[PDB]
Amino acid sequence: AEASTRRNLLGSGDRSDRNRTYNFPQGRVTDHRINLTLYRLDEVMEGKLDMLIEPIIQEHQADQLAA
RNA sequence: UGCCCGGUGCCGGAAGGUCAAGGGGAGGGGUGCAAGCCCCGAACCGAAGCCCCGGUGAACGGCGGCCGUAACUAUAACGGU
Ligand SMILES: [Mg+2]
Ligand SMILES: [Mg+2]
Ligand SMILES: [Mg+2]
Ligand SMILES: [Mg+2]
Ligand SMILES: [Mg+2]
Ligand SMILES: [Mg+2]
Ligand SMILES: [Mg+2]
Ligand SMILES: [Mg+2]
Ligand SMILES: [Mg+2]
Ligand SMILES: [Mg+2]
Ligand SMILES: [Mg+2]
Ligand SMILES: [Mg+2]
Ligand SMILES: [Mg+2]
Ligand SMILES: [Mg+2]
Ligand SMILES: [Mg+2]
Ligand SMILES: [Mg+2]
Ligand SMILES: [Mg+2]
Ligand SMILES: [Mg+2]
Ligand SMILES: [Mg+2]
Repeated sequence: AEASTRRNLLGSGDRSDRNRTYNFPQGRVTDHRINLTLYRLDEVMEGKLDMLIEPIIQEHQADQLAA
C-alpha cells in the first residue's frame, strides 16, 4: 500500500508533467493546476510562500464546493 | 575437476636446538699403615627421532560474518570494516 500510493504522487512523468514550473529566465513561477503566474521566485525560491499556496487551496475548495 | 600447505600425514633438507648407551674423568666419597681396592661424578665428544627450515591435495582435511549503497518500493553490480 506504500508503493501503490507513492507511485501515483511522484508520477513517472518527471520529465515534465504535473504541478509547477520555475522560470529562471524571466522569473515566472507558475502552477499549471489553475494558471496563476507571477514573479515571486525571489520571494518563494529564496524563502516561504504560505500565501501563494492559498489560491491552490482556495481554488481547490470551489473545485469541490460548487459541484 | 577451482582456492587454501597455517594443523596432521608423506617427501626433501650434512645448518642449528634437544637427545640414550658408550667415550671422557675436572672434582668428590668409602676402606687400608700402606702400595692399593672400590663407588659416585662436571666440562666435553656422541645416532635415529623430535624441534626447526621448505615441498606436497586424484595426501588427511577446510573452503566466513557484519553494515551501507542505484530512476516508485524491492533488490544491490559498487563500497566500508
Ligand atoms: Mg576461487
Ligand atoms: Mg594445508
Ligand atoms: Mg603441510
Ligand atoms: Mg603459504
Ligand atoms: Mg589429524
Ligand atoms: Mg623428513
Ligand atoms: Mg647436529
Ligand atoms: Mg654419560
Ligand atoms: Mg667410565
Ligand atoms: Mg660414564
Ligand atoms: Mg680426578
Ligand atoms: Mg675416608
Ligand atoms: Mg685414609
Ligand atoms: Mg640428530
Ligand atoms: Mg580437488
Ligand atoms: Mg591435480
Ligand atoms: Mg581429503
Ligand atoms: Mg585443517
Ligand atoms: Mg536506495
